[PDB]
Amino acid sequence: FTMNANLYKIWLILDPRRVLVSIVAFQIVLGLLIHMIVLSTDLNWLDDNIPVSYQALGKK
Amino acid sequence: FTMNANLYKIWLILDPRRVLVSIVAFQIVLGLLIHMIVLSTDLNWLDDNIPVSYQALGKK
Amino acid sequence: FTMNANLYKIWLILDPRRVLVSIVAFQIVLGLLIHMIVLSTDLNWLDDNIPVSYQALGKK
Amino acid sequence: FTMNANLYKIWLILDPRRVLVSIVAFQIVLGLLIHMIVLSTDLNWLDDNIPVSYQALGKK
Amino acid sequence: FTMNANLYKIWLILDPRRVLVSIVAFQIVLGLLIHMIVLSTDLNWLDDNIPVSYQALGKK
Amino acid sequence: FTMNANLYKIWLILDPRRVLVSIVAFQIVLGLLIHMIVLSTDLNWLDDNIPVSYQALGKK
Amino acid sequence: PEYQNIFTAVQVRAPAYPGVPLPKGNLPRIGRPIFSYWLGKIGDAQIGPIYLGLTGTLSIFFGLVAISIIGFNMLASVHWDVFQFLKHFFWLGLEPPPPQYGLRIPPLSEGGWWLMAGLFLTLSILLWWVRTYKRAEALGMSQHLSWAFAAAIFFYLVLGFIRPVMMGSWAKAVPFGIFPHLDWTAAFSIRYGNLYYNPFHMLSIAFLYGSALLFAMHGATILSVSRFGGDREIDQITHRGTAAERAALFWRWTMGFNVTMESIHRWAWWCAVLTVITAGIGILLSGTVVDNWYLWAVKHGMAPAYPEVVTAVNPYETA
Amino acid sequence: SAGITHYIDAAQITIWAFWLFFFGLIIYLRREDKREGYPLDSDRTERSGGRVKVVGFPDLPDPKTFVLPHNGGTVVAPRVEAPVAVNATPFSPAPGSPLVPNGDPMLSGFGPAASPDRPKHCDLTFEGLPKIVPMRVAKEFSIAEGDPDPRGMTVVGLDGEVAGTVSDVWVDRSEPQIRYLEVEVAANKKKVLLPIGFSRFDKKARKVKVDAIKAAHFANVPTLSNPDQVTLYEEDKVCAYYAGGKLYATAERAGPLL
Amino acid sequence: AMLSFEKKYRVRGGTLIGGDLFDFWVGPFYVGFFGVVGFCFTLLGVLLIVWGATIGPTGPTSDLQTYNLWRISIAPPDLSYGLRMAPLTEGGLWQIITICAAGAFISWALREVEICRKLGIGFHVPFAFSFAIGAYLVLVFVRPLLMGAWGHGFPYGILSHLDWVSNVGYQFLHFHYNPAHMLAISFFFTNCLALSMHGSLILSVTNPQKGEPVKTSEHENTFFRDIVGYSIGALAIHRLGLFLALSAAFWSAVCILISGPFWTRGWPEWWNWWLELPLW
Amino acid sequence: TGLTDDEAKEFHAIFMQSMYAWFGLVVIAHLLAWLYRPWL
Amino acid sequence: TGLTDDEAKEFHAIFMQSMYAWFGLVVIAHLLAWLYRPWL
Amino acid sequence: TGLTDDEAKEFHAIFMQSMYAWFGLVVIAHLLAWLYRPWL
Amino acid sequence: TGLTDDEAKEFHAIFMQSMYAWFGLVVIAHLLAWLYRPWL
Ligand code: BCL
Ligand code: BCL
Ligand code: BCL
Ligand code: BCL
Ligand code: BCL
Ligand SMILES: CC[C@H]1c2cc3[nH]c4c(c3C)C(=O)[C@H](C(=O)OC)c4c3nc(cc4[nH]c(cc(n2)[C@@H]1C)c(C(C)=O)c4C)[C@@H](C)[C@@H]3CCC(=O)OC/C=C(\C)CCC[C@H](C)CCC[C@H](C)CCCC(C)C
Ligand SMILES: CC(C)=CCC/C(C)=C/CC/C(C)=C/CC/C(C)=C/CC/C(C)=C/CC/C(C)=C/CC/C(C)=C/CC/C(C)=C/CC1=C(C)C(=O)c2ccccc2C1=O
Ligand SMILES: COC(C)(C)C/C=C/C(C)=C/C=C/C(C)=C/C=C/C(C)=C/C=C/C=C(C)/C=C/C=C(C)/C=C/C=C(C)/C=C/CC(C)(C)OC
Ligand SMILES: COC(C)(C)C/C=C/C(C)=C/C=C/C(C)=C/C=C/C(C)=C/C=C/C=C(C)/C=C/C=C(C)/C=C/C=C(C)/C=C/CC(C)(C)OC
Ligand SMILES: COC(C)(C)C/C=C/C(C)=C/C=C/C(C)=C/C=C/C(C)=C/C=C/C=C(C)/C=C/C=C(C)/C=C/C=C(C)/C=C/CC(C)(C)OC
Ligand SMILES: COC(C)(C)C/C=C/C(C)=C/C=C/C(C)=C/C=C/C(C)=C/C=C\C=C(C)\C=C\C=C(C)\C=C\C=C(C)\C=C\CC(C)(C)OC
Ligand SMILES: [Ca+2]
Ligand SMILES: [Ca+2]
Ligand SMILES: [Ca+2]
Ligand SMILES: [Ca+2]
Ligand SMILES: [Ca+2]
Ligand SMILES: [Fe+3]
Repeated sequence: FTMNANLYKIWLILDPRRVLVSIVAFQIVLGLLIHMIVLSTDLNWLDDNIPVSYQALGKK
Repeated sequence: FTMNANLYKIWLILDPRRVLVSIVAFQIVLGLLIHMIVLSTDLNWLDDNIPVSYQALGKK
Repeated sequence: FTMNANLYKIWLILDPRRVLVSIVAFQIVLGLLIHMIVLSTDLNWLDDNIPVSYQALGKK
Repeated sequence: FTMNANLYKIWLILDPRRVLVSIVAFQIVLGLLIHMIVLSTDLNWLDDNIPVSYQALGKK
Repeated sequence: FTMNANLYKIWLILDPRRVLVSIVAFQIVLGLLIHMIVLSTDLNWLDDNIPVSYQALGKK
Repeated sequence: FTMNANLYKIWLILDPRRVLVSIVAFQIVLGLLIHMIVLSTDLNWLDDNIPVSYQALGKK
Repeated sequence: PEYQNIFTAVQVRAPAYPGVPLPKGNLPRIGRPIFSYWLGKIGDAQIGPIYLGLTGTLSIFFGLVAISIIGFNMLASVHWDVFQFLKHFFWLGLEPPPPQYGLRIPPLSEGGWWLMAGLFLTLSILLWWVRTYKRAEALGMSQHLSWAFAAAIFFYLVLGFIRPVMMGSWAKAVPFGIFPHLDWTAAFSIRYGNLYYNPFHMLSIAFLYGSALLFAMHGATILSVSRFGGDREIDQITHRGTAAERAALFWRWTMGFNVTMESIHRWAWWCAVLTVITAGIGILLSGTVVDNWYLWAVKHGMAPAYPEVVTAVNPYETA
Repeated sequence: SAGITHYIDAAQITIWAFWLFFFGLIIYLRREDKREGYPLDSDRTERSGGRVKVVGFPDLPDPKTFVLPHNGGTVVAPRVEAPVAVNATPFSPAPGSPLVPNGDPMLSGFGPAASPDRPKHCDLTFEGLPKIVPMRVAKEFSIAEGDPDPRGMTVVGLDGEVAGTVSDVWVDRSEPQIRYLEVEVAANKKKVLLPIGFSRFDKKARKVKVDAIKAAHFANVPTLSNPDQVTLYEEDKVCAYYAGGKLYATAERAGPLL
Repeated sequence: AMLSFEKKYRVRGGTLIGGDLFDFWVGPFYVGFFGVVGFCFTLLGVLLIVWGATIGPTGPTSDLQTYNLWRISIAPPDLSYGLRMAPLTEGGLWQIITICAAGAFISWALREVEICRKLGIGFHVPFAFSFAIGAYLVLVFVRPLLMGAWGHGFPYGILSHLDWVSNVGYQFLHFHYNPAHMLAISFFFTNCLALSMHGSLILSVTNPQKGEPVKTSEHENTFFRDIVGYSIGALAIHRLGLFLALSAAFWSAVCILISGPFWTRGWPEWWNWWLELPLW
Repeated sequence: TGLTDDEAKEFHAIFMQSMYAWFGLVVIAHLLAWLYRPWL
Repeated sequence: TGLTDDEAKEFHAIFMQSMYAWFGLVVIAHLLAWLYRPWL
Repeated sequence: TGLTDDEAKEFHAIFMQSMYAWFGLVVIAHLLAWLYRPWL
Repeated sequence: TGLTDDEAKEFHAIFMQSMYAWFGLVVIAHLLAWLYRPWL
C-alpha cells in the first residue's frame, strides 16, 4: 500500500488502450495454454477417474 | 534502495520506456521458462509424484 | 583505482548507449549460457542427488 | 610499448571506434569458443573426476 | 631486405586501409584454422595424451 | 628483370590494380587448396606416421 | 548491370527516411538507416529503421530462446567440440521426446529441451503474428499479411499441436535438425504409404508449383512492362495506366483471358496462402484419419495399374 | 472424381469440401478479373469457352470505391469508360485482322505508340509534392557515392548517330531511384524526358544508348507541360512514344525475319 | 471481341515467320506462324494421349486399359531401344507425343516472343518461360541422352508420373540429400514466401481500413521496415520474384541432371566430401 | 535522454519502489518454496 | 564520443563503482556456491 | 582517419597500455591454470 | 589502361622482379619438400 500512492502516474507514460487489449490477449493464450499443459499430462479430469461409467459403460 | 541515490542518473541517458518493456518481456519468458525447465526435471509436481496418483485412483 | 585514471576518456569515443545495451545482452545470455551448460553437466541440482528422490516415495 | 612508440601512426588509418568495439567482440566469442573447445575433450572438471560425487553417488 | 629497395611503391596502387583490415582477418582466420586442423589429427594435446589423465586417472 | 624489356606493354591493357589483387586471392587460395588436397591423401604428415604416436602411444 | 530492369545501373541517395508518422502509443522507430551500393544495385539501398515494441521485443527474445536451446544441444552432442560441430552441423539436431513419455513433460535429457525450445518457438511465431498485426493497423493497412502468415502458421502447428497431440505422442513431431528433419518428412511419407497418393499433398504441390509459376509470370511481366512504369502498381490499381494497359493484353492474347493489375495479386495470394492450407490439412488427415494413402487411393480406384514384369514372394504366408 | 462412388470415408469427405471452396474462389477471382476492360467491344470471334455465356462465367462485380489520398478525387471499379479512338484502318474487313497505323506510325499513337489518356494530373508523395521530379529540384538527391554520374553524358540513338546530351535526370522522392532523364535533343534543341526502361548505359563512353527510336525521332517526343514536374497523363504518353520505335523505328523490325 | 482498350493495340507487324499470312486474332488469342504450329501439335498429341487411354497398357480389350483420369498413363519405351524408336504401341506413342510437347512448349514461347514484339513490351515473360521449357528439355532429352535411353523419361500419367518420381528418387536412397535438389527446394519455398508477401501487401495498401485512402509507396517501404527492418523495393520484388521462380527451376534442372549422368552413388553419401575434409 | 534531472529523479524512486516490489514478491515466492520442498 | 572531457570523467567514475558492484556481488555469488557444491 | 598526429599518440598510448594489462592479467590466468591441471 | 607507354614500363619492372621473388620462394620449398618425402 506504500508505493500505491505513487504508481497512478504509470498512466502518463504507458498508453492505456494498448496495455489493455494487449493483456486481454496476454491472458487469453496463457490460460488457454494452462488447461492445455495440465490436461495433456498433469491430470485429465474428464477421462482419468470419474464418472467411471461414461466409458466403462460406454466403451462396452 | 540505498544505492538508489546515484543510480537515479540513468534516466537522463536511456529511454525509461525501453528498460521497462525489455524487462516486462524478459521476465515473461524467464518465468514461463523456469516453471518449465524445472517442472521438466527436479520435480514435475503436476503429475510425477505427490499427491495421490491421478493414475492409480484415477485410471482404475 | 589504478587504471581508472585515464580510462575515463574512453566514453569520449565510445557512446554509453552502446556499452550499456550490449553489456546487458552479453551478461544476460552469457549468464544463462552457464547455469545452462553447467546444468546439463554433472553438478546438476534439480534432479541429480538431493533432495533425495521423494517423487518415488510420495508418488506411489 | 617499447618499440610501439613509432606505431602511434596507426590511428589515422585504423579507425579507433571500429578497432576497439570489433576487437572487443572477437575476444568475447573466442573466450567462450576456447573454454568450449578445451571443455570438450582435454579435461572436463564439470564431468570428469571429483569433487563430483553428488552427481553419480547422489543419483543412484 | 635489399630486394625491397623499391618495394615502397606498393602503397601507391593498393589501398592501405584495405590491405590492412584484410590481412587483419586473413591471419586471424588462417590462424584459428590451423590450430583447428592440426589439433584435429596430428597432435590433439587436449584429449590425446598426458601430462595427466584427470579423466582416465580421475574419472575411473 | 630479363623479360622486362618486351613484355612491359602488358600493363597498358591489363589494369594494374585489378590483376594484382586478383592474383593475390588466387595463389593464397591455390596454396590453401593444395596443402589441403596433399595433406589429405599423399601423406597427412600431421596425422599419418612419425615422428611418433606421442599422442596415442605416449598417453595410454 | 544489364538493363532488362535487372540491376539498377545508377543509384542516388537522399536523407534517411525515418518511416511515416505512426499513431499514438506506437514507439518511435529505431536504428540509423544504412546505405549499401551493392545491395542497392539489386533494389533499395537504404536500411532500417526498425520497429520494436512490446510484442516485438517479447518475440525477438522469445524465439531467440528456442534457437539457443537447439544450437546448444547440437553443440552438446558434439561434446562441445565446435570442430566436429561445424562438421556435423547438418546432421546435428535436437531430437524430440521418446515415445516413452507420450505428452508428459520429459527430463531435459530425454526430449525435454526439445519441448521447451518448442513452446518457445511456437509462441515466438504466434506472438510474431500479432507483431505483424500491430504493424498493419498502425499504418491503416489491412491484414492480408496476417491472414497469410496465419495460414502458414496453421500448417506449422499441424506438425505439433493439432496432429501429434491428436495422436497422443510427442514422437510424431518434427525434430530441430537441418538433416534429421529431412528424414522426418522422409519417414512420415514412408510411414503413411506414400504422400504421392495423398490427395491434399497433391493439391498443395499444385500451389508450390503454381506459386512459382505465377511470380515467374508476374514478376516478369511487371518488368517487361517496367518501361511503361509497370512497377508502380499502386497508382496503377487506382487509375489504370498504359503499363497495365498492355500488360494484360499480352496474357489475354496468349492464354485467352486475363485479370487486372490488382486482381492478379489476389490470385497470387490465394495461390500461395492456399498452399499451406492444403498443407496442414494433408498432414492433419495423415496419421489420424488415414494410415496408408496408397491403398486409400486404390480404394477409390485412384492408384494406376501396371503390368507385372517383376514380383516377389512372401515368406510370411508361406512359412 | 469417378462418376460412380462405392467408397466412403473422412479423407474424401474433406476433399470435395475443398473443390467446392475452390470452384468458388476461382469465380471470386474471375469477377475481380473484370474490374478493368469488360464489357468487350465486338464479336470478331464469338467468346470461346466450354460454356459460351453473355459476358463470361461470372456476372460483373459491384463498383468498388477508391479514396485517393489528400487533395485527390475518387475512383470506381469497375467503371463505365467512354469509347476510345483508333488512328488506324483495318488491314482487312475480316474480324480479328490488325489495324494499320495512318501516317508516320512512329507518332500515329497506335499500338506500340498508343497510350491511354491517363489523368492529366501528377502523382505525388505522402505529403503532397510531385512524386517524380528533376534533380534540378531534388536538392537532397545525389549520385550514389561511386556510381558514375549521368548528368553530362551524350544520349546516342538507334542508328547510332547522337541525338542529344543529358542535361539532368528525374529522381523519385517516394521511392529513391532514377526514373527519367531530362534529355536535351539536338535537332529541336527542346527538352524531352527519357525513361529508365529504355535508357541503357555505357559508362565507358559516357553515353545513354537507346534502341527504341532513332536519334532523329528524339526530336518530336511528347513534350511536357511543366518542366518542374511530369504529369501522369504525359508521363504515360511519354515512354509510350519510345515503344513505337520498338516496332516502327525501322521497317525491318515490323518486317518478318524469315 | 476486344477489351475496352484492345482495339488501339492490335497493330500489324512484329512477326518472326510468315506473319502477314497468319497475322490476325482468333477471339482473344493470336495466331501468326507459331500460332498454327502449336495447334498442329496440340490435337496431334492431345488425341494421341487419349488414344493411349483408349488402347491401354496391353490392349483396348484388356482389363488394365482404363479411362480413370487418375489411372491413365502413357509410359515410355524400355531402356533397350535406348535412342531408337520403339513400336508406337510399346513406347512409340510416348516418344512421338513427347516430340509434340516440345513443338507445343517451344512454339508457345516463340509465339509469345513476337506477341511481345507487337506490344513493344519486354521479352521477360518468354525468356522466363524458357527455363520451364528448358527444365522439360532436361527431364526428357538432356538426362535421357546422357543416360542413353529415351526410356529414362517420365510417364505421362496424372498419377503415373509420380511413381517415376518416387523410384528415380529412391534410386539414390534418401533423395532429400541432393545438393542441387535442396537448394532448388529452398527457392520454391522462398518464392511462395515472396508471393504470400507481395500479393498481400498490394491488397493491403490499395484496400486499407474502412474510411481510409489508398496508401502510397511511402508506406510499403516503412511497413516491412518496421517488422524486419529493410524493404527490397517496388520493382525489386518483381525482380526478386522472377529470380526465385527461375532460380527454383534452374537449380532444379541441375538437381535431376546431376542425378545419374553425373552421379550414380547415393546422394546422402555425396556430402561425404565435406566430412573427409582434412579439418576434422 | 529527452528529459531533465527533475522528471527523471522522480521516475527513479517511483519505479524503484515497484522494482524491489519484485525482489520482494519473488523472494516470498522462493522463501516459501524452499520451505515446501528444499532443493539444491 | 558526443561529449567533452568534463561529462566524460564523471560517467567513468560512477560507471566503475557500478562495475565493482557486479564483480563483488558475483564473486560473493561464486564463493557461496563454491562452499556448497565444489566444482573442479 | 579523421584524427591528427597530436591525439594520434594520445589514443595510441592509452589503448596500448590497457592491452598489456590484460596480457598480464591472462598470462597470469594461464599461470594458475598450469598450476592446477598441467596440460599439453 | 589509364596510362601510357613510358609509365607502363616502370611498373612492369618492379612487378616482374618481385615476382621471381615468389618462384624463388616456391621452388626452395618445393625442393626442401622434395628433400623430405620426395613425392611421386
Ligand atoms: C579450463 C580450465 C579452467 C579455466 C581456465 C581459464 C583460462 C586459462 C582463462 C579463463 C578465462 C575466463 N574464464 Mg575460465 N576456466 C574454468 C572455468 C570457468 C567457468 C566455469 C563455469 O566453470 C566460467 C564461467 C569461466 C569464465 C571465464 C571468463 C570470466 C574469462 C573470459 C573473459 C573474456 O572472455 O574476455 C573477453 C574480452 C573482452 C570483452 C574485451 C577485452 C578486455 C579489455 C582489456 C577490457 C575492455 C576495455 C573496453 C574497451 C573499455 C570499456 C569497458 C566495458 C566494455 C564497457 N571459466 C576452468 C576451471 N578461464 C580467461 C581469463 O580469465 O582472462 C582474464 C583465460 O585466459
Ligand atoms: C606438403 C609437405 C610440406 C609442405 C610443402 C609446401 C610446398 C611444396 C609449398 C608450401 C607452401 C606453403 N606452406 Mg607448406 N608444407 C607443409 C606443411 C605446412 C603447414 C602445416 C601446418 O603443416 C602450413 C601452415 C604450411 C604453410 C604454407 C604456406 C606458408 C605456404 C603457402 C603460402 C601461400 O599460399 O601464399 C599465397 C599467396 C599470396 C597471398 C600472394 C602471392 C605472393 C606475392 C609474390 C607477394 C604479395 C605481393 C603484394 C602485391 C604486395 C603487398 C604486400 C602485402 C600483401 C600487403 N605448410 C608440409 C611440411 N608448403 C608454398 C610456399 O611456401 O612457397 C614458397 C609451397 O610452394
Ligand atoms: C516436376 C517434377 C515432375 C513432376 C512432379 C509432380 C508432383 C510431385 C506433383 C505433380 C502434379 C501435377 N503435375 Mg507433374 N511433374 C512433372 C512434369 C509435369 C508436366 C510436364 C509437361 O512436364 C506436366 C504437364 C505436369 C502436370 C501436372 C499436373 C497434372 C499436376 C498439377 C501440378 C500443378 O498444379 O502445377 C501448377 C500449375 C497449375 C495448376 C496450372 C496448369 C496445370 C494443369 C492443371 C495440369 C494439366 C495437365 C494435363 C492433365 C495434361 C494433358 C492435357 C490435355 C490437353 C488434356 N507435370 C515432372 C516430371 N507433378 C501434382 C499432382 O497432383 O499430380 C497428380 C503433384 O503433386
Ligand atoms: C522419392 C522421391 C524424392 C524426390 C525425387 C525427385 C525426382 C526423381 C525428381 C524430383 C524433382 C523435383 N523435386 Mg523432388 N523428391 C522428393 C521430395 C521433394 C520435396 C519434399 C518436400 O519432400 C520437394 C519440395 C521436392 C521438390 C522438387 C522440385 C525442385 C523438382 C521439380 C522441379 C521443377 O521445377 O520442374 C519444373 C517443371 C517442368 C520440367 C515441366 C515443364 C512445364 C511445361 C513446359 C508446361 C506444361 C503445360 C501443359 C501441357 C498445359 C496444361 C494446361 C491444360 C491444357 C489445361 N522434392 C523425394 C525425396 N524429385 C525433379 C527435378 O529435379 O526436375 C529438375 C525430378 O526429376
Ligand atoms: C517451481 C516450483 C513451484 C513454483 C514456484 C514459483 C516461484 C519461485 C515463482 C513462481 C511464480 C509464478 N508462478 Mg509458480 N510455482 C509452481 C507451480 C505453478 C503453477 C502450476 C500450475 O503448477 C502455476 C500456474 C504457477 C504460476 C505462477 C505465476 C503466477 C508466477 C509467474 C510470475 C512471472 O514471472 O511474471 C512475469 C513478469 C511480468 C509480466 C512483469 C513483472 C511484474 C511487474 C513488477 C509489474 C508490471 C508493472 C507495469 C510496468 C505496470 C502496468 C501494469 C499492467 C501491465 C497494466 N506456478 C511450483 C509448485 N512460482 C513467480 C511469482 O509469481 O512471484 C510472485 C516466482 O517468483
Ligand atoms: C521457371 C519457370 C516457371 C514457370 C514459368 C512460366 N510458365 C509459363 C509461362 C512462364 C513464364 C508462360 O508464359 C506460360 C503461360 O501460362 O502463358 C500464358 C506458362 C505455362 N506454364 C504451364 C505449366 C506449368 N509450369 C510449371 C512450372 C513453371 N512455370 C516454373 C515455376 C509447371 C510445374 C510442373 O510445376 C507446370 C505444370 C502452362 C499452364 C503454361 C504453358 C502452356 C503451353 O504453352 O502449352 C502448350 C501446349 C499445349 C496446350 C498442348 C499440349 C499437348 C501436347 C501435344 C502433348 C504433351 C504431353 C505432356 C508432356 C504430358 C503431360 C502429362 C502430365 C499430366 C503427367
Ligand atoms: C468429363 C467431362 C464431363 C468433361 C467435360 C469436358 C467439356 C465440357 C469440355 C468443353 C470445354 C473446353 C474444351 C474447354 C477448353 C478450355 C481451354 C482449352 C483453355 C486453354 C487455355 C489454357 C491452357 C489456359 C492455362 C491457364 C493457366 C493454367 C494459367 C496458370 C497461371 C494462372 C493461375 C493464371 C490465372 C490468373 C491470370 C490470368 C494470370 C495471368 C496474368 C499475370 C501472370 C500477370 O502478371 C498480369 C499482370 C497485369 C495484368 C494481368 C495479368 C495476368 O492476367
Ligand atoms: C604519421 O603517419 C600517419 C599517422 C599520418 C598515418 C598512418 C599510419 C599507419 C597506416 C600505420 C600502419 C602500420 C601497419 C599497417 C603495420 C602492419 C603490419 C602488417 C599488416 C603485416 C602483415 C603481414 C602478413 C603476411 C606476411 C601474411 C602472409 C601469409 C601467408 C604466406 C599465408 C599462407 C597460408 C597458407 C598456405 C594456408 C594454408 C591453410 C592450410 C594449412 C589449412 O592448408 C592445408
Ligand atoms: C513527472 O513524471 C514523473 C517523473 C513523476 C514519473 C512518474 C513515473 C511513474 C508512475 C513511473 C513508474 C515506473 C515504474 C512503476 C517502474 C517499475 C519498474 C520495475 C518494477 C522494475 C523492475 C525491475 C526488475 C529487474 C530489472 C529485475 C531484473 C532481474 C534480472 C536481471 C534477473 C536475471 C535472471 C537471470 C539471469 C535468470 C537466469 C535463469 C537461468 C539461471 C535458468 O538461466 C540459465
Ligand atoms: C580527447 O581524446 C581522448 C583522450 C578521449 C582520446 C581517447 C582515447 C581512448 C579512449 C583510448 C583507449 C584505447 C584503448 C582502451 C585501447 C584498447 C586496446 C585493447 C583492449 C586491445 C585488446 C586486445 C586483445 C587482443 C589483441 C587479443 C588478441 C588475440 C589474438 C590476435 C588471438 C589470436 C588467436 C588465434 C589465432 C587463436 C586460434 C585458436 C585455435 C587456432 C586453436 O582455434 C582452433
Ligand atoms: C550455441 O548456440 C549459439 C549460442 C552459438 C547459437 C547458435 C544456434 C544455432 C546454430 C542454432 C541452429 C538451429 C537450427 C539449425 C535449427 C533447425 C531447425 C529445424 C531444421 C527445424 C525443422 C522443423 C521444425 C518443426 C516442424 C518444429 C515444430 C515444433 C512444434 C510443432 C512445437 C510445438 C510445441 C508445442 C505444441 C508446445 C506446447 C506446450 C506444452 C508442451 C506445455 O503443451 C502441453
Ligand atoms: Ca540436487
Ligand atoms: Ca572435476
Ligand atoms: Ca595431451
Ligand atoms: Ca530422426
Ligand atoms: Ca605415388
Ligand atoms: Fe506485383
